[PDB]
Amino acid sequence: DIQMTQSPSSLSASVGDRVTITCKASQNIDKYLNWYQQKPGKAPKLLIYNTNNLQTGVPSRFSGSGSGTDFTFTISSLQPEDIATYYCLQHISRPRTFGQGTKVEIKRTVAAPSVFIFPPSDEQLKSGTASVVCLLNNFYPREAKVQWKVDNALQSGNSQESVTEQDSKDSTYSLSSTLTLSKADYEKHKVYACEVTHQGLSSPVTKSFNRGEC
Amino acid sequence: QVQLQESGPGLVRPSQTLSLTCTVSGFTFTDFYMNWVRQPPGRGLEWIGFIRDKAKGYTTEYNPSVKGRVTMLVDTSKNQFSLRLSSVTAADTAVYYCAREGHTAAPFDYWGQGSLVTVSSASTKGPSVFPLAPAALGCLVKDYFPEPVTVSWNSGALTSGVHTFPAVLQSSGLYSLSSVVTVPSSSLGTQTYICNVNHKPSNTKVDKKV
Repeated sequence: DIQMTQSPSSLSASVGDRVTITCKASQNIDKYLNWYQQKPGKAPKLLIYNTNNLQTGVPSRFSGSGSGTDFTFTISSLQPEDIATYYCLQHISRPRTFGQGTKVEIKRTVAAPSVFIFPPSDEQLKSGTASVVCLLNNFYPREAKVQWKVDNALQSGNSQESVTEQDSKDSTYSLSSTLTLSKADYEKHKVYACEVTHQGLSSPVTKSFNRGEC
Repeated sequence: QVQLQESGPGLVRPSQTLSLTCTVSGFTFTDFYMNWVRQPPGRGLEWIGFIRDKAKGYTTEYNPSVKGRVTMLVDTSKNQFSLRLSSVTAADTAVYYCAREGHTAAPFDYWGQGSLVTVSSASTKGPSVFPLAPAALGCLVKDYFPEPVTVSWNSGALTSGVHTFPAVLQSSGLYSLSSVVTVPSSSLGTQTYICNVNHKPSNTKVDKKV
């Protein structure tokens, strides 16, 4: 093994800024250190092979430098389509090895949230179970706190975050917020709203509903 | 151009044995080393090892780590590239990748997609998709196991506007994500929008109409 460690680990540059990732190597590497870009959710892709060789397809704002032990990977200017996690690795000896990884979240400007409170699914509510989903969509930062309310009340322990990876068009996170109050209670009540405060959109906001049926 | 799709059991009982197949098409092992790559939940890839072309005989060289358990090999007649791990434990969990070491581009120029192999003394579970009515649309693919579950609308057409979320493990000890895709204000006539929740671990298919 020849421990390979990148740096920094999870950084936060901007669009038009040059992101420069560097990865030292326990021992010697020579020209044997590639690079990969692993977009959110996919598989690694090869961005640079043998210290400073570019791949076909891969842009030109990407490039490698030097060789020896100190290595560095640089981005002319960063685009919202570069919200990946980049890896370095070497193939001189074996086993092969990779860096602990460098994430690269893109920084933009506040895009105040959008909610779309979806009442329950007629039939889910046939399980003795029933979940009221809440959704904001395309915002930034990721700092968003959803406040669930029943008939202007609550009982908590039902909420549950899950937000997406930064979009590579906008660079805006989005998170759902399922309230799964199960059956027999969706009935016992009638307004389950879904208030929602965020860093950029002052004075809280919500999409609710007094239900509207039986 | 070229294709490298994986395959294999999605959940595996500890003690039992891991089994995956890299079905290839667009090149040959006769001029290419086929190695694998694994990545546990939110972590970093780890080279398991590879196998050599026709010249070198199809010899194999495992990373010191697994060596002793792994056992790659290839059936040039069925254009595959099988991997077998004995003694799978909660540690050998990840997405197992089959990259195709190339020419200079090496190592690793063409990776497969992904195949999550979860090790759990648990069992399967067919997901439930609940048509979430609305502007936005979505689907609730509720209560299932093991992961990952993949959903795509209108078996194509609809992209740019979709937000298929991650997953959360419910106290039920079950997973539950919910794919959503905002659509244009007016453009919801007596129209279609199928919901293609796919889920291999179970062997279950559902195309709910939101």
